[PDB]
Amino acid sequence: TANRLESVECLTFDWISRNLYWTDGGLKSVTVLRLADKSRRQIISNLNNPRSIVVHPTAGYMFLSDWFRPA
Amino acid sequence: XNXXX
Repeated sequence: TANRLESVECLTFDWISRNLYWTDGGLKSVTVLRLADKSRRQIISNLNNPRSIVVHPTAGYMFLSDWFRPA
Repeated sequence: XNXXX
């Protein structure tokens, strides 16, 4: 991917579903994309200073950290 | 600060 990125501070991969997730510090969002076809959506939209993301494919959860003052 | 740049 190279369309609409502003600061890609972290990546992670849901290997079972073949999805790549990333956090953008300038759009202030989490995007997900699939590798079989280049489908993408901003799944989380209004963060402040989001950084790490991690995904647990079996448990179905994803975790990400925002370091703004009410961190 | 905690800025990546």
